[PDB]
Amino acid sequence: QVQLQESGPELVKPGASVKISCKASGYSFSDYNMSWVKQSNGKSLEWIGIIDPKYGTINYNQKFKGKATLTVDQASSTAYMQLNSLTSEDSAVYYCVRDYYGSSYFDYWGQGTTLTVSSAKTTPPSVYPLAPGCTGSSVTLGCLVKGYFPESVTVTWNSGSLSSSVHTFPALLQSGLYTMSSSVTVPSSTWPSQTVTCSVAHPASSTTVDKKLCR
Amino acid sequence: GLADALTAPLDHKDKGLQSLTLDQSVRKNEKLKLAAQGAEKTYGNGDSLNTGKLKNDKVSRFDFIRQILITLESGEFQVYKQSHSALTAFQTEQIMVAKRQFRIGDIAGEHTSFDKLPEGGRATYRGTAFGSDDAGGKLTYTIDFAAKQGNGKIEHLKSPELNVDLAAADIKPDGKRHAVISGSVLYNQAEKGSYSLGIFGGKAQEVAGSAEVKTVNGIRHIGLAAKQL
Amino acid sequence: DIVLTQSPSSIYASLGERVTLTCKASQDIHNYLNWFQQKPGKSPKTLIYRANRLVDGVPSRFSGGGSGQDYSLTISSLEFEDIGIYYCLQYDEFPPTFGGGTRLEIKRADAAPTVSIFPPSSEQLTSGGASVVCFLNNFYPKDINVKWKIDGSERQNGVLNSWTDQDSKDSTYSMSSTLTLTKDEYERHNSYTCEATHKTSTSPIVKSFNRN
Repeated sequence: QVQLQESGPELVKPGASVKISCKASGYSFSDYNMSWVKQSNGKSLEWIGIIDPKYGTINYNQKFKGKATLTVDQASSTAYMQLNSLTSEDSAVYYCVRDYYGSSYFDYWGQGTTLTVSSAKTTPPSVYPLAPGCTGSSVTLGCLVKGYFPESVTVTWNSGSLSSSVHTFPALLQSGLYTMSSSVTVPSSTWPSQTVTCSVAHPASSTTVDKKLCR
Repeated sequence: GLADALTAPLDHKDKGLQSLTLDQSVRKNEKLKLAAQGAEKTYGNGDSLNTGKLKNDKVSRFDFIRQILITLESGEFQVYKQSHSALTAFQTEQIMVAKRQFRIGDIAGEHTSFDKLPEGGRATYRGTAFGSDDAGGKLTYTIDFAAKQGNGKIEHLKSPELNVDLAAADIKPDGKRHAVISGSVLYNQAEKGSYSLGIFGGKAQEVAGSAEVKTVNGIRHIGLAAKQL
Repeated sequence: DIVLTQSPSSIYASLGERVTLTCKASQDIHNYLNWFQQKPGKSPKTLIYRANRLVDGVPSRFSGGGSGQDYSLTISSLEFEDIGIYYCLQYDEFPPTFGGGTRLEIKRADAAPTVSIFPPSSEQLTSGGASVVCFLNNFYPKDINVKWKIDGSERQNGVLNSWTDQDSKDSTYSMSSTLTLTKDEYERHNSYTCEATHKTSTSPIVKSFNRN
C-alpha cells in the first residue's frame, strides 16, 4: 500500500550474498528511475546506483561496482539490489528511492532494509536486576541485558504498563555480543513495598525472561 | 569575427543582439578568459559580451579558462546569437585532468513583458537545439497567444535520449514579469525532465532557454533558441 | 567526486525560532541540490529539489536558497515535528553525494541529572562477572562528565557509556555508565562511586555504595 515496500531485515554470514527487493505500487513503475542508497550507522549516506526500469540502463557509483547489482522485474513492478561477497562493512540500512519531479532524482523513499553481516552466533541475553543496595521520593531501578546476539531485544516494565518513566539505552557491541540497560523510575511509595518486574524478549533466541526487582 | 567580438567596442550598426551580460557565466569572484582567432578578453561578472560581432543563428566557439589568479576549469565556451536573445554554454574539458561536462550559462536578451504579449494568434518558431558535441539539433516551438500556452519538440540530435517533446505549458510572468514558459520534457511520451523558455523581442519574435533531460548518468543540458520565420 | 559539507553539525533552537541550515559543495553544482529530513528510525523524506523547489505538501515554513556552491534551508518558524537530522545532496555530477548532516534539536532550560548507582547483582557475581551501573537521567544540556572512583581513587579502565537521543517529552538527555570488572577485581575493594559533573552545579553529584 505504501509506494515503495522493501523486503525484511537480513542477518547473514561474511561471504554470503543477499538480494533485497523494493516493490512498487500506486504509480507507473517503469516510468521512473529507481536508485539505491546505503546509510551506515544511522548517519553517513551514500548513493549506490540507479536503474531505468523501462530501458534497463544502469549507472553505478564506482565504489559499489562489483559489490552491488541492480535489476528490475517490470511485470511484478519490483526493483532488486543484490550485494555480493558480504563483509561486516556492508552492515547498514539500504533504501530504494524513486524520482517524481522532472528535475529531481530522489523524491520518495522506501522504508529501508537492515542488513547485518556477522559471524556471531545467536546467543540469549543474561538479564540482571539493578536495585539500590549496600533513597528518596522517587526510586530508580534497572535491568542489565548482557551478552546477546543478534541485536533485536525488547524490555518492558510491569508487562509494559510502565513506560512513561522508562529509559532504554542504546546497546553497545563488545565481544561480538550486545549489552544494553533499561531504567524505570517509580515513587518511593511503590518500591520496595511492592515487586517491580522487568521482562526481556529476545525473539531470535526464543527468550522471554522475567526478573523481579526486590529487597 | 570571434576576435572582433572580443576586441571591438559595440557598434550601433552591428546586427543585434548587440550585447549580452555575463552573469551566470562568470560568478562573483571568477574571471573568465575567452580566446579565439588570436585574441583574448577577460570578464567580469556583470560584464558585457559583444555579440554584435558574431553571426546570427549559429554557435560561435571560444576557448575558455575560468579562474579565481588560479585556473579551475577550461574547455570551450559556446554562444548562440539571435536578433533579440542569445545564450551561452560551457563544455568543460579539463579541470590538469580530462573531465567533461556541458552546462548552460546565461540566457539573455530583450525579454518580452508578460503584460505586453500579443493578444492572440499562433506563432511558430524554428531554431537550434545544441548539447555536448552536437549543435545540429532542430527546435520547433509553437506559442498560442490566445491560450497563452506553448509546446514544441527537439529533433535531429545524435544522442537519441535528447530528442524529446517539450510538452504544452502555460506562459507565466517571472519575478520581473518577463514572459516565460516552464514545462515538462517527454521521451517516448513519458516525463524525463523539464524545460524553460523565455519569450524575447517586442513582438515576441523569439524564444530562448534550455531543457534538462534526466539520464541514468546525470542531467544533460540542451541549449534552445528559435525565431519566427 | 563532488564533496558536500554541512555546518554547523548540531543546532539547538526554540519552538517558533527561525533556523537556517547551510550546505557547501566543492564546486558549482548548478542548483542541483536536494534537502532531506530524517527522524530517528525512519527513512529520509525529500523536502527540497533543484535547490529551491518545495516538494508538494511540504509546509510553507520551509524554503531553500543559494547558488553556485553555497546553499541553505530555512525554517521560518520551528515546529516540534521539524526536529530531526537534515542532509543535503548534489546531483549535478554523478555519483550524487550527500553532506554529513545537521541535527536540529530543541533548546530547553538546564536540568541537573538524577544519578543512581547500582551494585552488581548476586546473579551476575555467581557467574564471575561484576558490572557496576550508574544512570544519569533527564539532564540538559547533553554535555556531561562521569567519573568512577573505587576506594576513593579514580577508576581508569573498563567504562562503557551510552546516551539516549533527546527525549520527545521533556527535551532532556539520559546516559548510562557501566564499570565492568571481574568478580575478583570487584571483591578487592569496598567503596564504589559514580560522580557526575554538569554545568547545572559547581559541585559534582556523587552517589556511592560500600560493599560492607
